[PDB]
Amino acid sequence: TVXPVXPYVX
Amino acid sequence: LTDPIADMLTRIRNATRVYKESTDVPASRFKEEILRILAREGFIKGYERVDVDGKPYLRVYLKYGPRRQGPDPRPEQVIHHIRRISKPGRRVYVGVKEIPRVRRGLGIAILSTSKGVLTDREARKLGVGGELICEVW
Amino acid sequence: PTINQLVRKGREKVRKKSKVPALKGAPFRRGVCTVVRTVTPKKPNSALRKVAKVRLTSGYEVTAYIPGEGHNLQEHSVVLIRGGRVKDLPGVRYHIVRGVYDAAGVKDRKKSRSKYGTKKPK
RNA sequence: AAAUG
RNA sequence: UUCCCGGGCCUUGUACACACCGCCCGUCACGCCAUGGGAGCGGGCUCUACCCGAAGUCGCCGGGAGCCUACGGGCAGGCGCCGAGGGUAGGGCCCGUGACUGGGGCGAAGUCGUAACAAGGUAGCUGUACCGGAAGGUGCGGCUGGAU
RNA sequence: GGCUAAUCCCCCAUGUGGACCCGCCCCUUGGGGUGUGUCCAAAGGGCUUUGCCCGCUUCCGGAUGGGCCCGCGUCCCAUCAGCUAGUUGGUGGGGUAAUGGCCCACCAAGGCGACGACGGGUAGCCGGUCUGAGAGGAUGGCCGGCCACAGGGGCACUGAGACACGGGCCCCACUCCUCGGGAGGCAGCAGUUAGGAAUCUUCCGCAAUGGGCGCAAGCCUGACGGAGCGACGCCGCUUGGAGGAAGAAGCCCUUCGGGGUGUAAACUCCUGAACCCGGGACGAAACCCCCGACGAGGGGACUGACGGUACCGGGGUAAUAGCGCCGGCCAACUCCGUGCCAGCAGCCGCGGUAAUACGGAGGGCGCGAGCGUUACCCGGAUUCACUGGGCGUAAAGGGCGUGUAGGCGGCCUGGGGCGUCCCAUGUGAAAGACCACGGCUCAACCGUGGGGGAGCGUGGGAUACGCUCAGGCUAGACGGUGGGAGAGGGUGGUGGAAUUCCCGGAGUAGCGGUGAAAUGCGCAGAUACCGGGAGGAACGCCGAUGGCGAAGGCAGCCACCUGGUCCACCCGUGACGCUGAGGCGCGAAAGCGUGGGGAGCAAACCGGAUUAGAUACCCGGGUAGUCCACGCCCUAAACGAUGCGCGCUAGGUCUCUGGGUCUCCUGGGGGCCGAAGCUAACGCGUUAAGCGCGCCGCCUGGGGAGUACGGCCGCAAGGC
Ligand SMILES: [Mg+2]
Ligand SMILES: [Mg+2]
Ligand SMILES: [Mg+2]
Ligand SMILES: [Mg+2]
Ligand SMILES: [Mg+2]
Ligand SMILES: [Mg+2]
Ligand SMILES: [Mg+2]
Ligand SMILES: [Mg+2]
Ligand SMILES: [Mg+2]
Ligand SMILES: [Mg+2]
Ligand SMILES: [Mg+2]
Ligand SMILES: [Mg+2]
Ligand SMILES: [Mg+2]
Ligand SMILES: [Mg+2]
Ligand SMILES: [Mg+2]
Ligand SMILES: [Mg+2]
Ligand SMILES: [Mg+2]
Ligand SMILES: [Mg+2]
Ligand SMILES: [Mg+2]
Ligand SMILES: [Mg+2]
Ligand SMILES: [Mg+2]
Ligand SMILES: [Mg+2]
Ligand SMILES: [Mg+2]
Ligand SMILES: [Mg+2]
Ligand SMILES: [Mg+2]
Ligand SMILES: [Mg+2]
Ligand SMILES: [Mg+2]
Ligand SMILES: [Mg+2]
Ligand SMILES: [Mg+2]
Ligand SMILES: [Mg+2]
Ligand SMILES: [Mg+2]
Ligand SMILES: [Mg+2]
Ligand SMILES: [Mg+2]
Ligand SMILES: [Mg+2]
Ligand SMILES: [Mg+2]
Ligand SMILES: [Mg+2]
Ligand SMILES: [Mg+2]
Ligand SMILES: [Mg+2]
Ligand SMILES: [Mg+2]
Ligand SMILES: [Mg+2]
Ligand SMILES: [Mg+2]
Ligand SMILES: [Mg+2]
Ligand SMILES: [Mg+2]
Ligand SMILES: [Mg+2]
Ligand SMILES: [Mg+2]
Ligand SMILES: [Mg+2]
Ligand SMILES: [Mg+2]
Ligand SMILES: [Mg+2]
Ligand SMILES: [Mg+2]
Ligand SMILES: [Mg+2]
Ligand SMILES: [Mg+2]
Ligand SMILES: [Mg+2]
Ligand SMILES: [Mg+2]
Ligand SMILES: [Mg+2]
Ligand SMILES: [Mg+2]
Ligand SMILES: [Mg+2]
Ligand SMILES: [Mg+2]
Ligand SMILES: [Mg+2]
Ligand SMILES: [Mg+2]
Ligand SMILES: [Mg+2]
Ligand SMILES: [Mg+2]
Ligand SMILES: [Mg+2]
Ligand SMILES: [Mg+2]
Ligand SMILES: [Mg+2]
Ligand SMILES: [Mg+2]
Ligand SMILES: [Mg+2]
Ligand SMILES: [Mg+2]
Ligand SMILES: [Mg+2]
Ligand SMILES: [Mg+2]
Ligand SMILES: [Mg+2]
Ligand SMILES: [Mg+2]
Ligand SMILES: [Mg+2]
Ligand SMILES: [Mg+2]
Ligand SMILES: [Mg+2]
Ligand SMILES: [Mg+2]
Ligand SMILES: [Mg+2]
Ligand SMILES: [Mg+2]
Ligand SMILES: [Mg+2]
Ligand SMILES: [Mg+2]
Ligand SMILES: [Mg+2]
Ligand SMILES: [Mg+2]
Ligand SMILES: [Mg+2]
Ligand SMILES: [Mg+2]
Ligand SMILES: [Mg+2]
Ligand SMILES: [Mg+2]
Ligand SMILES: [Mg+2]
Ligand SMILES: [Mg+2]
Ligand SMILES: [Mg+2]
Ligand SMILES: [Mg+2]
Ligand SMILES: [Mg+2]
Ligand SMILES: [Mg+2]
Ligand SMILES: [Mg+2]
Ligand SMILES: [Mg+2]
Ligand SMILES: [Mg+2]
Ligand SMILES: [Mg+2]
Ligand SMILES: [Mg+2]
Ligand SMILES: [Mg+2]
Ligand SMILES: [Mg+2]
Ligand SMILES: [Mg+2]
Ligand SMILES: [Mg+2]
Ligand SMILES: [Mg+2]
Ligand SMILES: [Mg+2]
Ligand SMILES: [Mg+2]
Ligand SMILES: [Mg+2]
Ligand SMILES: [Mg+2]
Ligand SMILES: [Mg+2]
Ligand SMILES: [Mg+2]
Ligand SMILES: [Mg+2]
Ligand SMILES: [Mg+2]
Ligand SMILES: [Mg+2]
Ligand SMILES: [Mg+2]
Ligand SMILES: [Mg+2]
Ligand SMILES: [Mg+2]
Ligand SMILES: [Mg+2]
Ligand SMILES: [Mg+2]
Ligand SMILES: [Mg+2]
Ligand SMILES: [Mg+2]
Ligand SMILES: [Mg+2]
Ligand SMILES: [Mg+2]
Ligand SMILES: [Mg+2]
Ligand SMILES: [Mg+2]
Ligand SMILES: [Mg+2]
Ligand SMILES: [Mg+2]
Ligand SMILES: [Mg+2]
Ligand SMILES: [Mg+2]
Ligand SMILES: [Mg+2]
Ligand SMILES: [Mg+2]
Ligand SMILES: [Mg+2]
Ligand SMILES: [Mg+2]
Ligand SMILES: [Mg+2]
Ligand SMILES: [Mg+2]
Ligand SMILES: [Mg+2]
Repeated sequence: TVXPVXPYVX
Repeated sequence: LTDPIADMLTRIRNATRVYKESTDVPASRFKEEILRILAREGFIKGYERVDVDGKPYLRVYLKYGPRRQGPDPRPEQVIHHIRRISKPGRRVYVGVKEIPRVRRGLGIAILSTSKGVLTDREARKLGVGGELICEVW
Repeated sequence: PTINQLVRKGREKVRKKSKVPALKGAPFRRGVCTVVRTVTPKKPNSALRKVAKVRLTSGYEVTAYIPGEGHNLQEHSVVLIRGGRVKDLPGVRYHIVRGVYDAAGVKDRKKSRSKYGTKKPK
């Protein structure tokens, strides 16, 4: 879920 | 032969469609009671007990309408429709309030009751229900 | 079938297969765009239609359509989606709800602007 | 005998 | 009037109707999607045997020994069965995930041939078997949903 | 460590009664009543005070709230088919209020399951709610009934009652407070936080209703009664009403004449939502006090959170409109921009320069404090079909038998009354629903009556049909006697024709083969011909549109064993039947195992031609196999693409096999054309695909795919 860097994980 | 009653009804239905004067069915007192209603309500002229090769039958005298004009002279029927309701596969019983109206009164519904074989009209009067044998019009 | 067979086996109730699987019961569902690109549709159409690969709150990732003319959607844009597919673009089984989260309304839109999330103009 | 649009 | 090109009428087959310059099949290359398999890896539930075992009721004891008395008794206290759970070991089902792998679907103005639909140019279809880049071919038997 | 009260605790007494053992009467599960032995009660406090009031004690009945047990009902998966040691039952006992394997010791070996045990998935269930012509489907939030849980688990204590949300213990996880550990349990009412697409005020009051305790004033009450936020839903109301040009401007269209918005506006008069001012509740008469008696009855008083609210009066301002759609379904049409771009999209489909389908605009349609979208339920869907569908070719008859269970079953007489049917009676709470009345200005919302039904208990009644027991019957069925046709099946034997090889003889220049050829064979003597041998496989004519078999399928001839079947006579049995999930057997070809056998033929395979190629079609070779025995496999265009039995509905013609009187009539098979009828049509039609009943199997859009997983089977291939 981790994205290149966003305090949004999903 | 699994159902004697359906047989009859159909012997009849089969007979009228070629406009046979009569047709015989194997004899039974219960078939008679049903036959009784068929004539008294005017679906037939009537019936008489007979014998074929020592075998009791009920000969049934068929009834039809006036010859017709047009490219097809074939007359209308007295019995347009006769078909089983209650069957050996599915037994069908009604209580008095559930007894149906055939073709809005125009036709009858025969049913076996503890007060005998009666019509729909006849049952509701006598106030009883039973095995809904068939419907005719 | 005979009445008896019906007593034995019975009639079999049909079931309904939802056409909106990722939604997991809900009316709408929140998410973020991982990919934002254009996809050409299947015959007999030609276009560059607007889509987003979107990551669901249910830890799902669906391909979703971007309605309107033009958009403010990019990678990392938080977005809201709704059901209904786009026939010409296979795999896109959901629509982006414009005018919610980082999904802008359509600039200059005057007709049916509730569907395209545009506030009433001057 | 003898292919394809 | 056999042949080639065009045409008229009758009939017959058709999966053609953008009407044979029609239709259409499988591999192979590319892209996307979902699924199976996979040395395994991670979780959930669950079952069996055994070890330890709290509180607590029940049962035994209450004596080298305390307290109470209403002492042929009671209470504390000591033992025991069961017991939440913990632990060791081995099973059963479900889910997720996995280098790689299998075919599948879609995409398309790609590559190869042209198997099928007209007797489709070797009638087709079939179960099976063997072979072949691919459609497919061939054997054996069956079907007509074929021959005109 | 010690003092002391009571409705606290204990003993003695008393005994209406009750408890217990035993005997006996009534009863009939442990229900009553006796007799004897023995065992059990208690608590006092108040005022005004030779009396009433609240308390206590044993027993008996009522009433209300329960516990336990039973019948029937209650989701998906059989790709879950077997499950069970306290398991099932007996004995004795423990335990409770009480029955019970609830618990214990022992004894016996039982209990459950295709009517679906066991296992897995999912769910609190009902009144009801939603949809639907109904049948049915879906659902169980709010209100009412029951159950379950109170962080996760176990436990018991006190008690009428709990194994107890804001009681107790103990283990765990987690957090908290500052070394011994003490501490917590909002799934109460608000509130925070996290999750989410999303879900309310840390509000007011005990005034009412209602609960606990109290002789009673009253205390407590986040139950509750109100208020707060949110168009979340339904319901009611507004942004005006009458007048106002052949018709402002502006914009949109235009045939350049005009047409449109549109009486719409502007403008006139009339009204007067909001707002101001005043008055202002119903909900509240009880408990209490008073006379009588602290009863009956009559009279006093008290108190309202919402609230200065509703409502009623005086005034009083023209005072918010937005949303969807306008290709067809589907109500609403025209300019411009764009040019398979931008975009629309529920489906069919729009966009490639003149788009009613994209974006704006004018205009139009539709609803309106809403309009739309998304999600889900029922509907339309007679598309799981009970109501109310189907299976020759559209999806669908099982490859064929045989048969277990089950489902169904001729004629007649009677017994029972089980299904079935009628009547009474009980139940079917309340709310909801339905009709009528009525209350808030209607309504939404709310009262009061009326109508009930299914379903189950009970009592009576009926007996045609189904059932059951009982008695008979001969039409179904099955036997007896005599007779028939047939490639039906198994074993063995055996006859000719042909192909091939081998020996012999005779003979010579080619034979073979194709579209034409070539490969191949041939002076090492082929082909063509004659004689003789060997061996395998298939049986020409008869032969048919024929015959037989359940299907697969069966063909020279003989004999032996053996099945099905038709006829006649009308002798025997007396419904002994039809169908048939599972089960069992049979099942072409190809294929597999072990031995045989191997002439012809022939996958693979080699070669010769054709062809761009030719892993084919054609030609010359050729191995498995084709054959036999035994054992497997279990497929199919295993087709009539038509399950089986029965009854019923013109005939015409051909044929096979019987019996008769022999023109012909009658049976049983096989075809054709056709009555009625069926059919989407083609076609079917006494060999139904017609009209009907019984039972079974099967279908539910195409692809994925008869694929995967599981399971069973198999040597494998592979099958279900
Ligand atoms: Mg297009
Ligand atoms: Mg709109
Ligand atoms: Mg090509
Ligand atoms: Mg071509
Ligand atoms: Mg020509
Ligand atoms: Mg001519
Ligand atoms: Mg022609
Ligand atoms: Mg045609
Ligand atoms: Mg994969
Ligand atoms: Mg996988
Ligand atoms: Mg151990
Ligand atoms: Mg232990
Ligand atoms: Mg002692
Ligand atoms: Mg244990
Ligand atoms: Mg354990
Ligand atoms: Mg532990
Ligand atoms: Mg997995
Ligand atoms: Mg795995
Ligand atoms: Mg071809
Ligand atoms: Mg071919
Ligand atoms: Mg060819
Ligand atoms: Mg061909
Ligand atoms: Mg063909
Ligand atoms: Mg083949
Ligand atoms: Mg190659
Ligand atoms: Mg080949
Ligand atoms: Mg063949
Ligand atoms: Mg054809
Ligand atoms: Mg004292
Ligand atoms: Mg005493
Ligand atoms: Mg035991
Ligand atoms: Mg006992
Ligand atoms: Mg007992
Ligand atoms: Mg037990
Ligand atoms: Mg034992
Ligand atoms: Mg649940
Ligand atoms: Mg319906
Ligand atoms: Mg339905
Ligand atoms: Mg409820
Ligand atoms: Mg709900
Ligand atoms: Mg509820
Ligand atoms: Mg607990
Ligand atoms: Mg909690
Ligand atoms: Mg706890
Ligand atoms: Mg618990
Ligand atoms: Mg409880
Ligand atoms: Mg409690
Ligand atoms: Mg507790
Ligand atoms: Mg609490
Ligand atoms: Mg707290
Ligand atoms: Mg709370
Ligand atoms: Mg809150
Ligand atoms: Mg959030
Ligand atoms: Mg509230
Ligand atoms: Mg109160
Ligand atoms: Mg009260
Ligand atoms: Mg409060
Ligand atoms: Mg409102
Ligand atoms: Mg006006
Ligand atoms: Mg004018
Ligand atoms: Mg005008
Ligand atoms: Mg104007
Ligand atoms: Mg004008
Ligand atoms: Mg009042
Ligand atoms: Mg007085
Ligand atoms: Mg005022
Ligand atoms: Mg006023
Ligand atoms: Mg105005
Ligand atoms: Mg609309
Ligand atoms: Mg409409
Ligand atoms: Mg229209
Ligand atoms: Mg195009
Ligand atoms: Mg453009
Ligand atoms: Mg639009
Ligand atoms: Mg179309
Ligand atoms: Mg055009
Ligand atoms: Mg245009
Ligand atoms: Mg438009
Ligand atoms: Mg449109
Ligand atoms: Mg309204
Ligand atoms: Mg639907
Ligand atoms: Mg039906
Ligand atoms: Mg159908
Ligand atoms: Mg069949
Ligand atoms: Mg079939
Ligand atoms: Mg039977
Ligand atoms: Mg029976
Ligand atoms: Mg009968
Ligand atoms: Mg009865
Ligand atoms: Mg009611
Ligand atoms: Mg009224
Ligand atoms: Mg009422
Ligand atoms: Mg009898
Ligand atoms: Mg005989
Ligand atoms: Mg040879
Ligand atoms: Mg020689
Ligand atoms: Mg020589
Ligand atoms: Mg014989
Ligand atoms: Mg006789
Ligand atoms: Mg007799
Ligand atoms: Mg049978
Ligand atoms: Mg076989
Ligand atoms: Mg074979
Ligand atoms: Mg094989
Ligand atoms: Mg092999
Ligand atoms: Mg072999
Ligand atoms: Mg061999
Ligand atoms: Mg070759
Ligand atoms: Mg070749
Ligand atoms: Mg050859
Ligand atoms: Mg050869
Ligand atoms: Mg050979
Ligand atoms: Mg055939
Ligand atoms: Mg078919
Ligand atoms: Mg069968
Ligand atoms: Mg036959
Ligand atoms: Mg015949
Ligand atoms: Mg005949
Ligand atoms: Mg015919
Ligand atoms: Mg006709
Ligand atoms: Mg005929
Ligand atoms: Mg005939
Ligand atoms: Mg049909
Ligand atoms: Mg369907
Ligand atoms: Mg599908
Ligand atoms: Mg499908
Ligand atoms: Mg297969
Ligand atoms: Mg398979
Ligand atoms: Mg498998
Ligand atoms: Mg093998
Ligand atoms: Mg089979
Ligand atoms: Mg099959």
